[PDB]
Amino acid sequence: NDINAEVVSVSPNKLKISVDDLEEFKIAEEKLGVGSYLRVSDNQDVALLAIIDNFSIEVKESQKQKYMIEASPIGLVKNGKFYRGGDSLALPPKKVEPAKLDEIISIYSDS
Amino acid sequence: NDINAEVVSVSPNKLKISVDDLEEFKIAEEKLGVGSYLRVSDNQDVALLAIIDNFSIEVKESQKQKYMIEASPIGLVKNGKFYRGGDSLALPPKKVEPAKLDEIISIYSDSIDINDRFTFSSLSLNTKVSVPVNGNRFFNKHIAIVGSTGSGKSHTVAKILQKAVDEKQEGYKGLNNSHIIIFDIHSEYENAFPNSNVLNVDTLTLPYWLLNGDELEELFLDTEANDHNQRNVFRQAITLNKKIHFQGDPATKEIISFHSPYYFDINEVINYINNRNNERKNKDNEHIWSDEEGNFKFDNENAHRLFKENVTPDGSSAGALNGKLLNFVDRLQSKIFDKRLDFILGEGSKSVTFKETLETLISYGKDKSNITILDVSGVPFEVLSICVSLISRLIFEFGYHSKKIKRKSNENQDIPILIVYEEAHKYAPKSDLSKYRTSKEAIERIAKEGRKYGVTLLLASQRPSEISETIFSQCNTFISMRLTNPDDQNYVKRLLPDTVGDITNLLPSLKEGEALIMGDSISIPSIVKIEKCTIPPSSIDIKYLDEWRKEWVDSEFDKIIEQWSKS
Amino acid sequence: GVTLLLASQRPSEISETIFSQCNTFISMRLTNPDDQNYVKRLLPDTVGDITNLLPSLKEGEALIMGDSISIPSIVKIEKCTIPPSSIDIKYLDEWRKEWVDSEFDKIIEQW
Amino acid sequence: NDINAEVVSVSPNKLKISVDDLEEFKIAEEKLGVGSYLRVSDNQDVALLAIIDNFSIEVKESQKQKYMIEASPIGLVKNGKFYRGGDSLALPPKKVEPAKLDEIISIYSDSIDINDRFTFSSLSLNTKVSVPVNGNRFFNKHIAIVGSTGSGKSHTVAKILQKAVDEKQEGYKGLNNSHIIIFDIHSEYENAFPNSNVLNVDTLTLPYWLLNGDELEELFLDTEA
Amino acid sequence: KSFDDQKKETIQIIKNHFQCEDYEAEHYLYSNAFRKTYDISCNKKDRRIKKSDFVESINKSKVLFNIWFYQYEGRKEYLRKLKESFIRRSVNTSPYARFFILEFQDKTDIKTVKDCIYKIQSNWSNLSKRTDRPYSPFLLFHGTSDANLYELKNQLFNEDLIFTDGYPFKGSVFTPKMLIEGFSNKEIHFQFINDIDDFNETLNSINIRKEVYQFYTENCLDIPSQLPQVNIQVKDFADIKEIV
Repeated sequence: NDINAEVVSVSPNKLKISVDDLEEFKIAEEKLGVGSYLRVSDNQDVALLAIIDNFSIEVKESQKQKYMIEASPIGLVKNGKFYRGGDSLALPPKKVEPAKLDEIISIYSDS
Repeated sequence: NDINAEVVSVSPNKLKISVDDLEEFKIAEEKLGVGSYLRVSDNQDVALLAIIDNFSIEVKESQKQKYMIEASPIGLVKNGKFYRGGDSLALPPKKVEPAKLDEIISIYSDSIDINDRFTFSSLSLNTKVSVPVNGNRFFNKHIAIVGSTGSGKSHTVAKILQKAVDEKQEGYKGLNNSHIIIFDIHSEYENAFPNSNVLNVDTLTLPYWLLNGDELEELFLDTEANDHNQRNVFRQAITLNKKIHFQGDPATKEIISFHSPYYFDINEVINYINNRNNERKNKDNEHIWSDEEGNFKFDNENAHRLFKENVTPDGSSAGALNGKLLNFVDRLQSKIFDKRLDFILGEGSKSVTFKETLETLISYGKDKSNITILDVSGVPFEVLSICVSLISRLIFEFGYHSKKIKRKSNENQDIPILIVYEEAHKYAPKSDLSKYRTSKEAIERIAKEGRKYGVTLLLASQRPSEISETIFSQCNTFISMRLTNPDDQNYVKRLLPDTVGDITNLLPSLKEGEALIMGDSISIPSIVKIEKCTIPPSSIDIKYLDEWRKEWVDSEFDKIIEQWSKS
Repeated sequence: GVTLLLASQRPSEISETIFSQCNTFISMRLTNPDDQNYVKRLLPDTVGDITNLLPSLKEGEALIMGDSISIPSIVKIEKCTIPPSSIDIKYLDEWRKEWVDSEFDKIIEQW
Repeated sequence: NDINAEVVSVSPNKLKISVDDLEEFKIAEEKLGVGSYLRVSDNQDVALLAIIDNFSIEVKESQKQKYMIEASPIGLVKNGKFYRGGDSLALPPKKVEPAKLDEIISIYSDSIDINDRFTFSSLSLNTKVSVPVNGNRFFNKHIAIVGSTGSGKSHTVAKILQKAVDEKQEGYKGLNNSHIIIFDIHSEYENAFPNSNVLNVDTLTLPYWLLNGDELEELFLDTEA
Repeated sequence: KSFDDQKKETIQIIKNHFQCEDYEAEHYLYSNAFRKTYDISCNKKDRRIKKSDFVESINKSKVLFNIWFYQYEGRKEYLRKLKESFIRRSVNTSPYARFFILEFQDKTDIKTVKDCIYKIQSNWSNLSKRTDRPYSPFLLFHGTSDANLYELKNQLFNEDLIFTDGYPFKGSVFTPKMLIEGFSNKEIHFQFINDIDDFNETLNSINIRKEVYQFYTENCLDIPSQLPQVNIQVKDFADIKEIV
């Protein structure tokens, strides 16, 4: 697991993503910036898609690094097809990955 | 148990509900949405029904999951009958579950009786719940159907008029008494209603003489060249001409004013003002003219004979308006000879009368139809407000003379008229600019005084922020599609009727087909799903990437040029 | 000994020199913000959330305020056992009727 | 008992009432709502009067229910008489029970003489409490009754004049000295006053010679020409 | 003046006779008055009518079953007419000692009785973890054998419906304190009053307001008259569930 992120809070139009490991140290630069797309799901088939609005990486002397990502859902992917109007409830916790190249194309292509 | 929710806090207009156990996991997805309904009671008999406003499902590693639904009480159900009111107290803790199907139906079905129900949509979060509005109050009060482009606002408008057209009581197979006028500028409703009367500039004939004093000045006067001599002569040229062409009862011939709606010959009006450019005068400051009959002075008894061009002025010194109206005359001939104004200033407006004009506007002529679509796409934009104000004032005054005839006759044979103002910010803008002032006060007259004369309006706009608050607030019933501009959202929110806590925050998040009706006609401000149009409004949009991808069109250039020069 | 009662559906179009000579004011629901800004400016007293309650006044609910009533309060007017002739058109009741043919040419001839 | 509420905080224009028992649930529904009036005292004759502006019923698993009420003093009841002014100080704790029907009535009727009350309405939040105005000061000063469409503006006007004709000294039968003239443009008050003299154009005979110079030049004269 | 039209005219006759309210005139007094009218007409021996004993016989503090009132509007209409009359509920149900005396006969199945208990317990209790004054309904059954009564007791306890009868162990005497202490206990769903003698002992141990909701078919228990009572007669035990 290069990226280990997880939802800790769910709003009507906002998600709180907690990155726990971040082993790669390059995923955060390109795929966890503001405006990047996340994959909110517990399975490979059906996934919420959320765009990152704002993040915060608090680091302390003794405690763990708390990488907090605030994202808002934009829609739903069901086996490769993107459906807009993102308000489906993703009950936390949920595995969060950067969206691969095929989903982000499907945001713009199939419409 | 499927859900274990509970009220943990009570505010005067807010409830805070903590879901302790969530087992089924489809209750959260379907029944605990933002627009969802919850029942708050310790029993199944009497429940305090509340709509959701917010939630925050926090999870922690060692702590229990907290859900913390924040809701607001909308009313009170009791023995299957729903009473509205937010000032009802449910002392915490109270058991909370999603509202059952019969309670949500009792929100909407109980408030409006069977003969008054007008169903054109169902609830978005519960598709089995039809949402009827008070159909009398739906149309007697004015309607504002807003929502950004691409959200299906024109789908919502036509579905309402399709249900109103098909609102036939049992007993007849003919058309009903629906009277809908659509100011269609994007040309969408031609294919929405195939059994209608669509009127473009090539078919509509609006008489110029039916314009009042404000609209006649707006078509022909120059605002920047605000000449009192040009303004005042235009009244005397027209009002005197209206007197001559009147051939009926002589008792109302001399009562004709500038705003009176009788026929005048504008070609004679141009000839009158052009003759006033040729004004001569003698030592006595009296204008003398010569025609075939003989020499005559310029007085009210010889003011009628300047209307023909065969007048030769006689005099020595310069007249009062010698050359001061040549700015006016050349501006007048730029309008009556304008081919784009042929429908309002052509020879068709000379021969048409008041009755055939009004039969055309509400489809009361030879081919009767419930919906009259006024295709104003071909109307020039600088005269578009004038054409809207002409039809708006004519229909409103038709509704005035409808009621006060029946006021002294006591008959129930009534003609109620709905006017659909698609892209209403074009006609009634927020700006106080003088060019749209004619159409702004005509719609405002219908918006304020129109419901008592049976002439009500429907304001449709993708961008409500230029709709004037003096007119948009008159729409008691307000329908909103997806609204994505915060300037449109904040304009809506401050102009809103008595709503519930957080239902108007769903405007940017509305999916396709979802709407939001409040007002006196509906029981509860709610997010519904509008019934899908089997005959949707489709406009013929020129497809640029389809046409630009084609080969270079070489033949269809000289046909355009030779048609420009009238050949 | 000749005073007046100004009853208007649209208060914002009355003259300020006439509307301000009134001392007791009875404000029912006012949906037009032009009406509300006119009424609130010319009103003798104030109540706590008058900006939000003037649209929100229900049927028969007024606000009696001025010289005759010491506490500006939200009241419910007594129900009329002999109500006035209300002006309204039940549109769906009229529109469900078949196409009215007779009462159209009467309107044209009297214009 | 049925209500056990008391003031735990005093501001110059704000009271903070903590409800401790509330055994009778019926009190909280109608008497502890926002806009309802509380009486604040340690005795039964001299009391503050406070109108509820906000409340917050907080409940939790282990601790007791935290029912906290925000109220603002409006006046003073000394021996059944209400005196306005919220500047009176009540040092906490002062026990709080909902105001009686006669106490809320005394808020809106003790500033007015009994001969001088003219009632046409009751309180919106308590229909059992009438809201009189000062009678004399109502009609000799001008009145503006303004409302939107369908809000009962014509109903409010008709009701007020109906109580004016019903305003009678208890010495006689027949007409009283009320004199009301209505300019009815929409023909609505003929039904509301069936014993009146409705004058439309068929029965009205206005003499033209009582018009002044300005009105004779609009009835007869055209101003454009 | 017909069978389906006249019948509203008797209500104001009963209303001014007893100076009584509208809800117990049509539902409690007139429905009982029509039933004893049948009982002197259904029999073929004595069709003569007395008046002196007829006036006080209908005010027996019971809502007797009317078979014609059940017939011409149906089951759903008739059971909801009793729902709004004597089962008047509110959103803020107070913690009162509610007693539910239900006639359990040997011809009644256990499941139908369990469905009524599961509705009485769910609607008349608030066993929340956050409340400071929880309440639980008191359940009393009569007209059944002890062996059939213990079968309902044992099946209720298996489906996690914890109750007390005042008998916390084998060979225990009746302890009313366990019934009162289970009223304020959030882990005790209801109280199963065993019999009439244990019932009458329970009323002396409570000081809060007490309500009695008796639903029966044939026989009715003579409850003490000072506390509020609701005596409703139905056909079968399944009708009780749609009334509570």
